Amino acid sequence: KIPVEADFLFAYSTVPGYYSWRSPGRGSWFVQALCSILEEHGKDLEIMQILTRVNDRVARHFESQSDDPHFHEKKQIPCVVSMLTKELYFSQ
Amino acid sequence: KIPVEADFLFAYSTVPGYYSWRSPGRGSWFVQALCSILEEHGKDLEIMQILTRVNDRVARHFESQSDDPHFHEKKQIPCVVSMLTKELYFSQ
Amino acid sequence: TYQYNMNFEKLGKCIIINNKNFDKVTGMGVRNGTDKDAEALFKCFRSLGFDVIVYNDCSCAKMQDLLKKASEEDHTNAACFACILLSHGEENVIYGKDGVTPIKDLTAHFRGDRCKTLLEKPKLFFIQACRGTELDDGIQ
Amino acid sequence: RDRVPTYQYNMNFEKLGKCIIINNKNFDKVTGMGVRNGTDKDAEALFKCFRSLGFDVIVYNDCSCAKMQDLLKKASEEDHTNAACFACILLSHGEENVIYGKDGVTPIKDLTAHFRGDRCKTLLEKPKLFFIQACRGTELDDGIQ
Repeated sequence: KIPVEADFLFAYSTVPGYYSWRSPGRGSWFVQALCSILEEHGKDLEIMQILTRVNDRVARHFESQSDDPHFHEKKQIPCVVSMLTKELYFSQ
Repeated sequence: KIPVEADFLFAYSTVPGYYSWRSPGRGSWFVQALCSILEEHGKDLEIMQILTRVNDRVARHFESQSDDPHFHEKKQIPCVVSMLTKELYFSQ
Repeated sequence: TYQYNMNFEKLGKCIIINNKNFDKVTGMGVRNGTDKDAEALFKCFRSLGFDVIVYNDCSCAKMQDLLKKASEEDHTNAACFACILLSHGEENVIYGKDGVTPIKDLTAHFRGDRCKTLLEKPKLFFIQACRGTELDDGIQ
Repeated sequence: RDRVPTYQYNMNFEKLGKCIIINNKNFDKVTGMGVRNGTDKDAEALFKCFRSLGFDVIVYNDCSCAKMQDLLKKASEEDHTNAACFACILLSHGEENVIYGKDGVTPIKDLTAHFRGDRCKTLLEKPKLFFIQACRGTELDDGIQ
């Protein structure tokens, strides 16, 4: 018998309450980061490793630049919620 | 710069909105499991592997049983929220 | 023994909901660049092995139907399921083009007791929406 | 698996870090909460366990809300410069988003906020772990299969 909430995984572009940054020209930071990591490691890294790397890339490589002082040099950190009960690999 | 929310990891014994089981003589499910896996692999498994295994353990190995039918034969699934940006090993 | 079994015919279905244009009644502006994201995402997930389909400017009823139907399909030969929501968001809710819907309502359809063919299989949700208005100033 | 270059947190410090355990077993009658039999067993298993990993562990018993807030706040104002990380384990009654002290309820977010990067510069870029054993609602999982 297994829990009805088990084996779900949510990857949010940002933590609860914050703003999610998106470049109208190059798309959002989260997606840019997710796609690059996936294009290069989607088949050899476990889901959590990938999402952790995405976390790092979004945290470092990104920092906004706006006119309004309220939106300048702002950062972002994605959030992963996992109820998985096994390691996930998109291969073999 | 670094986001103020970065590098945080929350391991909840149960998912949002649910109940968490505990034995008056054995201790809680989540803790029993956590400690078990940590004894064995704490020094050679990445934190997410350890917690994924704890998720599997609580989800499978346990099932409640009280005199009351309402709390009889219920399951539990831990919940991990990660804002980490690197893999965590407690050794080397 | 510690990894989900990927030994299946299909990797799984991947639903991408890409909301760019919202009703004036919502007061939400156009989400420029979301199409750039949707396309990139389509290639990645397709490339991983997902049978991805992209739905645009969905209403809240539309998204509920898409996810309900998808949960009623037969995933017996699927290794997992994935859903990607690109839209406007607020704490605990995602934006349809005609209003807002609870994320928990979209994902609930796949609970163990409501989608037998995905039982013990991974169900992934990638949400690219806002969750609040607070800004992370950073440090150091 | 494979420990690839710097995709891992640097664990080369004088110490692994501090591990704070809050073991709440007895609560004031007014809160309506009952004794949490079995919690000492968890506190013992946990303390031994985290000591084994190399953590400097401290166990607190039956804390008030003010005590938990204060205790955590002072932990965030210490010098963690020579620590690889920080851990905190909370064992108590809880409801969504809140954890019980012996005399009441306090938001989990407020307890962990003390360690944000802008409020605890010596744990910046270092993992801040929180293990929480508390209810988060009343809904029971019936299961399937």
